[PDB]
Amino acid sequence: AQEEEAEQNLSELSGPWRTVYIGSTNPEKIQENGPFRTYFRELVFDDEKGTVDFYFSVKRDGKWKNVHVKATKQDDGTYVADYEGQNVFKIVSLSRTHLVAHNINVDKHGQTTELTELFVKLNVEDEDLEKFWKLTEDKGIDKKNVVNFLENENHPHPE
Amino acid sequence: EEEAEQNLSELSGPWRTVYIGSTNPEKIQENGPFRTYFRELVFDDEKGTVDFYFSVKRDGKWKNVHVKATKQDDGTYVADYEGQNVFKIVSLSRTHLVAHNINVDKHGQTTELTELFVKLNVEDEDLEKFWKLTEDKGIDKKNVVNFLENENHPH
Ligand SMILES: C=C[C@H](C)CCCC(C)(C)O
Ligand SMILES: C=C[C@@H](O)CCCCC
Repeated sequence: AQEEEAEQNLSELSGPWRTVYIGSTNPEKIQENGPFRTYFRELVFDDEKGTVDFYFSVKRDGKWKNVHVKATKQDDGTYVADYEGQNVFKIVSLSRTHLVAHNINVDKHGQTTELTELFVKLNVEDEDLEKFWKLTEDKGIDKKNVVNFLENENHPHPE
Repeated sequence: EEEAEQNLSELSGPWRTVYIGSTNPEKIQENGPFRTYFRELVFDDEKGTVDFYFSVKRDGKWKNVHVKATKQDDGTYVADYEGQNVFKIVSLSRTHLVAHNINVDKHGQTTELTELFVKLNVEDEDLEKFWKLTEDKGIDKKNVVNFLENENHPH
């Protein structure tokens, strides 16, 4: 018998995530205009379908692009996805606030690049949201006069 | 199992805007002066100040702004930005900030705003795990990009 099945419940970790660091065996991939110079926005984990949806932004040819990638889990425990080639992604460390991952990418020219990354989650607690809504109500502010800055197209550019 | 000692200055660092509400919608609409995307906050217990770093779009473009608020005896803070402001912290912890701001502009018009901000926390052990994995893969330190500081200092 090899290893045994892993009880996986990551649905909980879905939400807004941000890129902290990304390292690469090939600097070109993460330098300005590189395909893996990715600013994460959101991650959605589905435990039933065994997938992870990645939502991030990348600058290409002087233009900003919003990308959506779907990764599928394997018996291996790793995830596979198509993006600037084929990718095999492993979650090395994971908690309610951080994710440390390792990714192997093989581009259309058979070139292999290994990347490491650290992402952090932007956690918004129910207790704090309640405090905000009560205060907002106390000041007579209408719900329609509240702006969501976490999920909004019009935002600053990191570069 | 250990946690850093609690210090007001320990709250300093990258912060992000979640929600901002206004009694006057125009102040937070596109090109409004209070449609502020936070970058960093620096708290100074000694001086009784809070330095705000944020970005706001004006005339079609993003501007990086810095504002220094000074604490009063009653615990509230005062700051100069698009008129006079009196800022009150309603709730504050290692991960969140809920505040109420009263603004009176150059025309004597009063606007009250509410906001919810969250801190981006990067733990020591998580950074160590990242660097260990990075060295395990033979990746040179110069081949690592800090995305967080890029977002904290946009253009
Ligand atoms: C360490 C992660 C790299 C930087 C991004 C890979 C994202 C994916 C899943 C689309 O291949
Ligand atoms: C006066 C300083 C500003 O950063 C206050 C922003 C208040 C948002 C509710």
